[PDB]
Amino acid sequence: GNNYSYIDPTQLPYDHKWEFPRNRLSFGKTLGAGKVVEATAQGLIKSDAAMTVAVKMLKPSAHSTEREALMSELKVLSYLGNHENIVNLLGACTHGGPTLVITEYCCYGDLLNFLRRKRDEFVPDFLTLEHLLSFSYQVAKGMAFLASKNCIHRDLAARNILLTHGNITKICDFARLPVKWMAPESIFNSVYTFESDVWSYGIFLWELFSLGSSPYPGMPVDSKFYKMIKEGFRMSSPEYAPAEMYDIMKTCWDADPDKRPTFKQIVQDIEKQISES
Ligand SMILES: Cn1cc(-c2ccc(CNc3cc(-c4cnc5cc(OCCCN6CCCC6)ccn45)ncn3)cc2)cn1
Ligand SMILES: [Cl-]
Repeated sequence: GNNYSYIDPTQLPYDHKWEFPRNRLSFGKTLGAGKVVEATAQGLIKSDAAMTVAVKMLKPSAHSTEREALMSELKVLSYLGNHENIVNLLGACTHGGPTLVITEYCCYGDLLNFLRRKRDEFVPDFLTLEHLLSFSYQVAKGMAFLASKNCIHRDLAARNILLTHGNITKICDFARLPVKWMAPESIFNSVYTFESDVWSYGIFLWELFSLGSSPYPGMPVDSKFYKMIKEGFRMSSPEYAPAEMYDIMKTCWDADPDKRPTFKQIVQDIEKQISES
């Protein structure tokens, strides 16, 4: 009770093993916007070698609470540790300021823009169906890893999944809310859990197997949208979605969060699909 408590990663001190000289960073083009830029890190991993990285930083007009928020994200990434399917922390510039968060660089960018570019050149260097099951499998693995560290993402979507060399997908994270990806309990009661992440993973699967279509097409976010979602309206199967994968989406979209599968259940379900190829 009083003697045993969860260890809040945002309350732990910043570990200076991540500290990197900011004069060894040369910023390039902006990757996204709290902007993220491409940069060359001189001597980051090897002393005599430059390395392309991504650097997250706040807008110059960010105030006191925004500055501490970026530090908390840094501490969470440090507490999570390295994993194959997340955009891994590589270093930070914290002395003096402004805080710079150095992470892995993924040359292909976000998965949503990637799928829309490969939309034509798709057949079940060509995007295929084996890639789509691999992508769905790797994202569930990363989310299972997050769930194992008592961390929920709260903005899982194709736009927050990056692609790098070797077709490795990595989970990342770039008030206004992503309504069409949110579980009903998040929209109506503002609660976020492991299960609401699973709901968003189901929406991600629909983006993936439709080659990047916007979810709920032709439906604006309005009174009719909320009414239909609450009454049980769900999207139908995407054009390129296997039957066993659509069965997963339906379970992720269960109105009862306790009936939704866990990411640990999802990974081994997709494992049996890949195995029986
Ligand atoms: C599990 N979990 C992870 C976090 C997490 C991790 C990391 C962070 C900060 N780091 C980043 C990094 C990048 C990034 C890396 N590589 C690219 C490459 C890009 O595109 C270039 C390709 C050009 N286009 C392609 C063709 C046309 C032009 C774009 C962005 N990125 N994006 C955002 N934040 C924050 C949170 C939180 N929970
Ligand atoms: Cl907890």
